Amino acid sequence: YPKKGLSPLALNTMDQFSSRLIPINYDQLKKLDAGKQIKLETTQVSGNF
Amino acid sequence: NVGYQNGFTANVTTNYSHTTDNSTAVQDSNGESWNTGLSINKGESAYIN
Repeated sequence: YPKKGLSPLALNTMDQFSSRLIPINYDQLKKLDAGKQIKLETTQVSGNF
Repeated sequence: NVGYQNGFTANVTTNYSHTTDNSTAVQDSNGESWNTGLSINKGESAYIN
């Protein structure tokens, strides 16, 4: 959606329409201190043709 | 460069953004730098309009 050669989007920037940012506790941070990476998942999209 | 060795007579870029993308050029500089009229330390901020 930002094409090849352009800048990426932001996620939950501090604005009028936003949300609380996402917290990590200590134990998940210590697991992130190992080689365990974050998986992004998409449930379903709603679109038109 | 100087020569081309064959009938190309054109050059290829590394970035091909369209004309919807422009880089605005500052002018009337006069040597007077950006941190001169306004005092910014190592960890301060400055807002844009």
